[PDB]
Amino acid sequence: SRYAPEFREPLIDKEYYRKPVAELTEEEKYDQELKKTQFIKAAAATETSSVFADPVISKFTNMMMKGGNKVLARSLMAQTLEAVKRKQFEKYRAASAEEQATIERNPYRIFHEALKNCEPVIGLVPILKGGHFYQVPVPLADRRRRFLAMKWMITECRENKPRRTLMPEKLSHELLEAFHNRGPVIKRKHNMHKMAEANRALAHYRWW
Amino acid sequence: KNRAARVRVAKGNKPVSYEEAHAPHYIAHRKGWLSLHTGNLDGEDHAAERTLEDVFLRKFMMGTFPGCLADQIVLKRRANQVDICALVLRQLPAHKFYFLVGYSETLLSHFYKCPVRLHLQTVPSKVVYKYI
Amino acid sequence: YYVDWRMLRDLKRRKMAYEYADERLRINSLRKNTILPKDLQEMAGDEIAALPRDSCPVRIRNRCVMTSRPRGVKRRWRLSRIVFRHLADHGLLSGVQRAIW
Amino acid sequence: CHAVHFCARHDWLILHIPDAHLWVKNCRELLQSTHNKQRFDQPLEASTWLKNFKTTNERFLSQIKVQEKYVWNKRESTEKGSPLGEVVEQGLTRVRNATDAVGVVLKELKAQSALGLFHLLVAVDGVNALWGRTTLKKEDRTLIAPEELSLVHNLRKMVKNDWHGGAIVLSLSQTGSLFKSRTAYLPHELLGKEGFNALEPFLPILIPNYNPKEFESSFQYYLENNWLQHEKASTEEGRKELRFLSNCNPEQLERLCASL
RNA sequence: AUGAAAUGGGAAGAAAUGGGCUACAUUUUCUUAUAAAAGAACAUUACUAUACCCUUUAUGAAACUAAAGGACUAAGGAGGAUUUAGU
Ligand SMILES: [K+]
Ligand SMILES: [Mg+2]
Ligand SMILES: [Mg+2]
Ligand SMILES: [Mg+2]
Ligand SMILES: [Mg+2]
Ligand SMILES: [Mg+2]
Repeated sequence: SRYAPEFREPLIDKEYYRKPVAELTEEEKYDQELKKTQFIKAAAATETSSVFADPVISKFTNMMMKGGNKVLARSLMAQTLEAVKRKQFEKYRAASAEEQATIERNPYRIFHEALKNCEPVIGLVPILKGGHFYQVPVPLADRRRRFLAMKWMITECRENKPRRTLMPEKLSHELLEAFHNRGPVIKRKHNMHKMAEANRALAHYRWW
Repeated sequence: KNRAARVRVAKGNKPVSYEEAHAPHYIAHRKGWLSLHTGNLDGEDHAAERTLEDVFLRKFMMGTFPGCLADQIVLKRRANQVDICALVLRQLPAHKFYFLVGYSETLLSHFYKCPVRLHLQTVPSKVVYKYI
Repeated sequence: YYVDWRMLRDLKRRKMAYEYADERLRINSLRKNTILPKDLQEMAGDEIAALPRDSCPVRIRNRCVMTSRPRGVKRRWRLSRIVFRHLADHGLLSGVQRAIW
Repeated sequence: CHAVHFCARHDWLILHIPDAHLWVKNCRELLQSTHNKQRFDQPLEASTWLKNFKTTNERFLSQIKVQEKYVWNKRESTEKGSPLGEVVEQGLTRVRNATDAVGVVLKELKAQSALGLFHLLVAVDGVNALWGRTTLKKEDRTLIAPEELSLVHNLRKMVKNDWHGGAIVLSLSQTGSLFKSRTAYLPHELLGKEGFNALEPFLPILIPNYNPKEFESSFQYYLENNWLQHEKASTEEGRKELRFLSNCNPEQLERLCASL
C-alpha cells in the first residue's frame, strides 16, 4: 500500500459532522479531536455522501464485475432493480385492494430481505485428518455469512440460466423468489445446514 | 551473487581506491563518469565511435605509461578537442614524462585527426580510500 | 587481424555491397514499378541476379566490433550485451548509469 | 408526438415515419426495384410502416381514391377510381409490392392533398438519415447510398415544399445515426451540407432541458405514481441530488428514477 | 588439416510433455459511435481457426517469411488427479 499505517479511513457521513456538539458521545467527541492531528486517506472514487448509496448493493455490484468493467456491472444492477420494480408494479396493479397492501414495490427492500433469507448461520471447513478429507461444522462470522449469500446468488444466475435469458431477468427473478423463501439459492442454504447436522459430532477436529 | 566491477572483501588488508570501492549501482550517486562526451545524450550521433576511441585510448595510456598510472584516466571531449587526465606515480624521471607527453599527444592527434592534450597530476603513491 | 574469420567475411560483404550499391539501385529501380514493359523487367530481374552474392545487402550481419558476437548487440554502440555491461559497470560510458525506479 | 396528436384530432391525414434511421441500416432482405433497376426495395421495412399507416388513417382510406392505374403484376392491377385502401391492402398481401405500394401512397396523398379533400401532416422523426450515409452493402460488398434506396428516395420528395395543403414536422436524432459523433445535435452537424440545403428554408425549434418548473412537475409525477420508491427520494436532499445527476435532462431523469 | 574458402542442403513427425495464444459465447456476436447509447444477430452451423487452401500486398537478388482479404469449415458446450499467481 502507498498509505502508511498511520493513515485513518475517511468518515463520509454527512449528518455526523453537522450534529450539534452536545449530541456526540464523548468517545466520538474524543476521536474527532484526535483525527485533527492525523493523516486521512483520500476517499474512494465510489465513496460519496449520496443518500441513495447502499453499501450492500455496491458490494454486490463489485462481486459481479469482470475485468474491471464497473460500467457494465453497475448497469446490470440498475437493470435488475428496475426489472424488480416493474415486476411488482404489474402485480400491484393487477391485484385486489386487500392483496395490494402486502405487495412490496421497493426494490432496495426486496434485495436486502432476499439476501438475508439466503445467509447461512453455520458453514463447513474442509479438513484432512489422517489422509482423509472431512468437513467440520463451523460457526460463521457476520462477514462470512454475508459473503456466502451474495456469492450463491451471483453463481446461480451466472450458470443455471437459459442461454438467451439475461442477468437482469434471472437475477430479478431470483431476488424475488428468495424474497419469498422459495428459490434455489435458499435451497443451497438448506442443504448446507442439513449437512452440518450430519457432521454434528465431527466439530472436535477443529484446531483454529 | 553479483560479480560486476565489485572488489570483494578479504581480511582487511587489501587497499582499494575510491573508484574501485564503489560498485556499479553507485554510478551517478557517489562516483561520476570517467568519460564525458555528448554522444549518449538524447538525439545525438556517433556514440559507437566515441566509445571505441575511449577503449583504445585507455589501452594506449596503460602501455605507454607501464606501471606509472595511479588510477584510471579521465577523458574529456570539448568540440573536437580531446583531453586526457591521468594520475601518474612519481616513478619515472621528470624528463622521461616530457618525452612521453610529446610522443603520446602527437601520435594520438595524427591517429584520430583531432587535437589531443595530456594532463598529468603526479601523486607520491596510490591514494587508498579504504582497506577492505 | 580481426577478431575471427566470421568478422572477416562480414567486412568483405560490407565492402562489396558499397561498390555495387549504385548498380543494384539502378537495376532494381527498373523492377519496382508498373510503368515499364514486363520484358524489360524480366531481363532486369536477371541482371540483378547475376551480380555477385556478396553484393546483396541482406547478407550483412551486425556483430560486436570487439568480440564478433552475432546476437545480443546494441546498434547504438555496436557492442554485445556482455561487452557493453563491462564498460558501463565501470563508469566508462559517458552518461550511462543503472536504472533504479 | 405532441404535434401528431393535435393534427390527428383535427381530422388531418397522418403520414408519420416513426424512425427513419431504421431504413438505412440492418436490412436483411434487400431486393431490386422493377420501376427503376438502379434502386433497391426493402420489403420488410415498408410492410411494417404500411400496417401502422393503415391503422392511423383507416378512416380516410376509403374516401381518398386513386387517380391513376397501377399495375402491380401481370395478373394484378389497380383500376383508377378505386379506394386508396386497396393499394395498401395489396402491399400487405404481396410483400414484393410493399416497397412500391408505399411509393404510390406517398405520391397519391401529395397530389390529392392540394385538392382540398384533406390536410396532410408529414411527420418524419430522424430525418437526418435521409441525406447521410448507409451501412447496407450491395452484392459486390460495396456500400449503398441513401438515394439508391426506394423508400428513402420517395420520402425525400414528401419533405419538399413544392406542394400545399399541409405541414411538415421534422425531428433530428443523433441516436441511431450512422457516422455521426455522440455530441452532435445541431442541424448542420447532423443533416450535413446536402441535408441542410434540401430542407431550407425551415423553422428550427430548439428543445431544451427541463426548466425549474418542468423539473418539479416531472418529479411530482413520478412520486404521484409511486415510481420513486426509495425512502430518501421524496426528501429535499434526494430531489437536489437527482437534479444534479440528471442535470434536468428528461432522459437522464427517467433513467436514474427507473433504478431508484 | 581438427585449419581456410565456395556451392547445395540441415528433413520428418502430430508421438509424449512444458509454456503461451485463441475460442467455447448472452456480463455474448456484428455495425455506427466510442466504450455512452442504439439497431440487428442469437444453435446448426448461431458463437467459433493467428490451421490447411486460394488471391493481393510489404521486405528481399531469392518468399520458404509477415500482413490483409476470400472462401472452407473442423473440433470446442468451461475442462479428472492435480496444480500456478496475486495482499
Ligand atoms: K507441443
Ligand atoms: Mg578464436
Ligand atoms: Mg540479418
Ligand atoms: Mg458499449
Ligand atoms: Mg458464422
Ligand atoms: Mg517481389
